[PDB]
Formats: sequence, structure tokens, C-alpha cells
Amino acid sequence: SFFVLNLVLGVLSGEFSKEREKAKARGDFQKLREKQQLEEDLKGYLDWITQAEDIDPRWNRFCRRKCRAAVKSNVFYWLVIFLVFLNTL
Amino acid sequence: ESARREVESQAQQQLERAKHKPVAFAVRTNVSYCGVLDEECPVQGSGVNFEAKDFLHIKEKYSNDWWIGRLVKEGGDIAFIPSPQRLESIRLKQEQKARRSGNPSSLSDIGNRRSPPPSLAKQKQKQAEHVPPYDVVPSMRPVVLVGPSLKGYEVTDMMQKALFDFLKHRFDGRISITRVTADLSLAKRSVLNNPGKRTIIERSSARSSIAEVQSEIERIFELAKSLQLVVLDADTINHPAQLAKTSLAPIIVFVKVSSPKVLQRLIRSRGKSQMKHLTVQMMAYDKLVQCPPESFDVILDENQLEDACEHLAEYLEVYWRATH
Repeated sequence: SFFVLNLVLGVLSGEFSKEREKAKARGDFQKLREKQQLEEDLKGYLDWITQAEDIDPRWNRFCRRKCRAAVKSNVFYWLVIFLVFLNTL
Repeated sequence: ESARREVESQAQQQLERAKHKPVAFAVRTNVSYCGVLDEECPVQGSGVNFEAKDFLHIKEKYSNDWWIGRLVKEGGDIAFIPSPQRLESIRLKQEQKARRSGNPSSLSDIGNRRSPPPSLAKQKQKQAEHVPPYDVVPSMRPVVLVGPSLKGYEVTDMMQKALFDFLKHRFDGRISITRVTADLSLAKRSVLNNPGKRTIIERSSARSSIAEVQSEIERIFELAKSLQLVVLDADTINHPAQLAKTSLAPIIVFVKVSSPKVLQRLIRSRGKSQMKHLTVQMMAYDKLVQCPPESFDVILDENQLEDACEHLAEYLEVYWRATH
């Protein structure tokens, strides 16, 4: 029960690596690789749109020009974390 | 030898008395030739073997033989460059002592015709395209912001508004933004004898945009004496081929959209009425991403504004402090 279990675990864990090698040769990890970076850029390029969505050449820029900064100024991070801690309490 | 000693240091004193002299005009090189055998200068410098299309501006109206000026770099020291007429007469002097330069050959055939080489191997004709010596650019190089697609089309030009603030709203002492509704792409100053200047003169090139596109040069070039990069929002540049031929040759910054798959949701985020042209959106972007990358000097493959605008900032942070 402690040696047979080791044998079974070893055989299964060495058996699961051969299929991993076959998938790597086929190249199934790339699809996950591209999806991560493209999603990062598809969100990394939305700031250009959102930061310039309220270009002012009515005056809702009054808040959005600082709401974007304020909610991302390491204050709403440690304050929402504190509120979540209070809720858990 | 009192003749050489008396005037040897003439250039060693006149280039430092006016250490605060204001620079004007500009020079760009085409041929980089050393000065060990071609010194011919009271400066006694090593040479002018800097690079092709070197960055240096000259305004010191010296004699008609040579022009001592300034090289723009981390240090505000002085330099020296050959005169535009000096280069023209000497670019063939290096090939003047090239024995069989006209037509005869040295392949064991001596005495066929002999005679001095023909005058065609000189500046008598030189009619390839009448390319002049070193040309002039503004006090700094103009700025053209290509990408992500055809400018002025919703998403494309709105990518330029986001990065804009930065530059201008960050120096306010080196940036004088400006807009031009002028076709720079079909604009070239290699006119035969004279561009159109009149309006009703009834000539073959009267009703043309050449007259109204040359009128914006006075807004550039010498006008840049305030040391400002001068950006433009013209919807004309879509490839670094047409503009990088003439004297303008601005700095081209390419905003990189990485793989041409993330651009699909970037354009389709507005839903309907964004595919009037459709096809021209997603390969005009990749066209730029074909030409010699070298063309554009700054690639902007980066994430949210806080790091990509730094790339633009650091490019001009060393550039603005090097032009003085």
C-alpha cells in the first residue's frame, strides 16, 4: 500500500509526460502563449482609446481626467483591500 | 616658418570667443571622407568622417572655402565641416588620381590613345539628377507620427491624440504643435526652374497644390529657430518611402500594433459603420510593417501609456539636451 502506490504514481506521472512531449512537438502550448500576450495587448492598447476618449479640444472631463488616476493611484487598492478585510471580519 | 605659425590658431580662437553664438540652418552629409590626406583646414582637426546624414547645424558665415561649425551631442563642443562647394570640387579629387578614370585601360594595352582623361569625368556635366551638396533641415528634425492606419479615420488619428499631450504638455519650451491640411506625400522641392507662385497666370501648373504645399515650408526650416520639433497631423504619410527622399526627411515614429490580430477588436470595438473601407485598414498597417524597419527611428511596441510615452520621452530627453 505504500510501495504499490508509489509504483502506480510513478508510472502515471511518467506516462502523463509522454503525451506532454507529444503535444509540445505538435505545438498546443503556443495557442495559450498567443492568447496571453494578445489579450494583454488588446487590453494594453485600450488605454489609448480610453485615455483619449474624453479629449476636450459636456465637461465630463472634470472627473474622468482624475477618476482614472485616483482609482489607480495605489490608494483604491489598499482601501478596497481594507474594506474586503472588514467584510471578512 | 612664420607664415604657418601666425595664422594656425586663427580657427582656434574665433570658434570660442562667441561661445554663446546662436545656431541657424542645418547640414546633412551624404559622403563621409576622412581628413588625414584631406585636412586642408586651419582647424587641424582629424577629419569630417562622422557619418552619412550627420546631425549638425552651421551658421558661421566663413569664407567660400570651408565652414567651421558645431556638432550636436551630449557635449556642447565645436566641430568643422567642408563647404558645400568644397565637397563638390573634392569628391572627385580623391578619384582624380585614379589613373585610368576616363576610358583607357591598364590591361597591358598602353599607347592606344593616351591623352588626358576627358572632361566628362569632372563637374562639367555631372548630370545624373543634379543632386546638390549637403542640404538643409530645420533647427531640429520634423516629427511625423505614422500608424496605426490611415490618419484621420476614427481609431487611427485618435491614437495620436492620446500620446500628444505628453510631448507638448511636458516641455512647453521645445514644442510648438501645428496642423497642416497639405499633401506632403506628393510635395517635392526638386522643381525644374520655378514652382507655381501666381494664381491666374494661366500656366500648365497653375491650378495645382504645389503652390499651397510649398507655402508651409516657411512654417518649418528657418522658423524652427526656437528649437522645437514641430509635429504635424497631415493624413499623407502612410509609408516611409515618399517623404524620406527630399530635404524634409522627418523623424518617423511607428506605433506598433504587434500581431495583426489584436487590431481586429481595436477597430471593431465601435461596432457598425467602421468598415466603409474595410480592407485598407489592416494592410496599410502591415505595409509600414514591411519596409526597412530602419526607416522609422523609434518603435513603440509597448503597453498602457505610462511606459510607451516614456519611450517617446527618453528619445527626446537626450535629443533636446544634445542639440544645444
